[PDB]
Amino acid sequence: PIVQNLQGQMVHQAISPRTLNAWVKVVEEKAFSPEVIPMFSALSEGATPQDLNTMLNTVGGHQAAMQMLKETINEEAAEWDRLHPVHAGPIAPGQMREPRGSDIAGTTSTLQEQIGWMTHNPPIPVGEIYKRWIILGLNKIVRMYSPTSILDIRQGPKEPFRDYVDRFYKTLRAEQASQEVKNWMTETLLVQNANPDCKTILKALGPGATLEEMMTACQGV
Amino acid sequence: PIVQNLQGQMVHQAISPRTLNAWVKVVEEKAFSPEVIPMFSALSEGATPQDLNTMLNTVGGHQAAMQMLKETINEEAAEWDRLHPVHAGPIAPGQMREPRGSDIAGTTSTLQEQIGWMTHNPPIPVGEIYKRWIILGLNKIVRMYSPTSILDIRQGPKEPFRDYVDRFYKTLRAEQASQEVKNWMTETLLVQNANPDCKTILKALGPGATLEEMMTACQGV
Amino acid sequence: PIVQNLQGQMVHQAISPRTLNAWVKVVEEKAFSPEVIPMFSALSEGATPQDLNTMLNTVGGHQAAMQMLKETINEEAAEWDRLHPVHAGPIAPGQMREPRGSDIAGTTSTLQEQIGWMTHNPPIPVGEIYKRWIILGLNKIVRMYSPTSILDIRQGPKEPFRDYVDRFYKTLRAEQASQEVKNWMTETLLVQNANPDCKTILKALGPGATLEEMMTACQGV
Repeated sequence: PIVQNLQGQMVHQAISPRTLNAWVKVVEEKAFSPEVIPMFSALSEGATPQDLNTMLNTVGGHQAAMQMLKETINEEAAEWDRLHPVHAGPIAPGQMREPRGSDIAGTTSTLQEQIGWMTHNPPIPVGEIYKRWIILGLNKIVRMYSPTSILDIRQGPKEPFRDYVDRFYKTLRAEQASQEVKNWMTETLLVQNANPDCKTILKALGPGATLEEMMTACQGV
Repeated sequence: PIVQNLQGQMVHQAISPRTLNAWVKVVEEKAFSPEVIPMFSALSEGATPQDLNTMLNTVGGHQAAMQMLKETINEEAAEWDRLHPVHAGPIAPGQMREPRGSDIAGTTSTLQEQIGWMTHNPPIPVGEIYKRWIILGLNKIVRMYSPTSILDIRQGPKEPFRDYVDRFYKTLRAEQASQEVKNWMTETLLVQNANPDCKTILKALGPGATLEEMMTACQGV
Repeated sequence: PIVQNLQGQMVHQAISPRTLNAWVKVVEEKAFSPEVIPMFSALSEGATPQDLNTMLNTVGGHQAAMQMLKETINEEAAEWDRLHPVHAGPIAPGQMREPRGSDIAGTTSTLQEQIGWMTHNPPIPVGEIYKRWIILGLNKIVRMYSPTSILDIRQGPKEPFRDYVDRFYKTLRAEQASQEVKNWMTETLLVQNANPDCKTILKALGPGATLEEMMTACQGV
């Protein structure tokens, strides 16, 4: 990564083995779970493209997903090149070259080049552009690797509501829809797939009800 | 978090992976248990809102609770906005803007903004405001996720008193009532749900008795 | 390794025991698996030839492979000497000597000599030359130590496609062919060795189909 030194300049320092291993261990343990994305984001703080390929290349397993991601990274990169055309005429001696999708992916650029772009004034955030592609591609994966739809979430005849509400906001946690739609899902689908005995109870709370009151309301059921 | 550097200034430094993992592991192991709250509090020392969303977003599992908390955080935030109205006229060039509920929740503010408020003179403790909302919402959860009432705590016919007294101050540990009420519960309910053989014993100690003397008094029973 | 000090110079520092042990543990656990190569590459960041012989010499087990590698390192070294002849006349007092294959392999050079070449201006990347030989020799090993050909990958009569597609991009992950050939393998061999029931399904998707749609298409089968 590129970090600030004591002297007050930005210099490159290598990433740590127990950081590396922590990246490995996350993937081992939580596979495609959503917590992987904030986790990634923290461990990618101040990271280079080069370090990001290192992290992706060091994965073992889940090769269908790893290929889907690659292909997303190239699509997003192809899109970078499309949206940002190359600039007019020859490159100035006094200046350094604009990046392409493949420089952002780290492929066509060298480390010193990656440090030039980020440390220079204005700086360009080629990490953050790759980061969105990774996060976007992470959404693709998460959405695919979900095994059950939100409509299929229902309360058992003997299942406590509580255990059901947990299941609901876990699956709701894997839905990516607008907040307004997710509000609609909350007031609607939760009660609808609730069991008759609690359903009866919840109808008596009326509208305007909040989760602690619903959760304490269906406790004996 | 925002920490003090050697030079004698407050600067931001990132939180550590084995700190992150320790947060994860606590949640894995002790779920909704009360020890989670002091634990949280220690690991949240000098933490930003941004770091607090990171910690909440990196949870896996217990999604009913995670949703209840979210909704508590927004309620407490809505309440911040209600209680503290926006201020008179345009924002001064010489000054920085007052926070809203969503800046406290970290949502509408940037990191540099979160560092402005905390490092500036006077400083404003937006961490500690979110912290109370988290702790308050933690009480809501703890109280809900308790599975047994204090009145339901009783001593077996063959159960040592000792094992019963442990159960009592564990459940008493999940009651949040005034101290005076909890004193009333101590002298009253403990003896009342104690078994006849020990109950008999405890009646002979009279009033004024302390726990070592009760605990040594019902030992052979 | 040779690392940059705080003062702003490149100085040698020793490699760490839990780095050493992490190298050991990788080899213990993942043997000849491809993830070993990025892993190696990260842990070899800023490393000397001397440190690279240390890492190779500290292996236990897999001695047939260790000998194959040695012999690859010497072949690649023999090739270095062939391609780069020694230079004209005596060595200048003002200059330091050009390396041979054996200096790159660390054998004929001393540490201070390895630091002279790398720290000097222009610097020569004798690590990166040995690194390619190691990676090249790693490909030789990986390809040999593969136990099954890509043509032998087929879908069971009761095996979910999904479990088969995972097997395919794992074996495809051990093929080293041009991308165009690997594209040809993707569209061709995958469907061809797919079972009749899913094969039927996949024929109905037509061409132009992508992996999420194939993977959701053969789910009930």
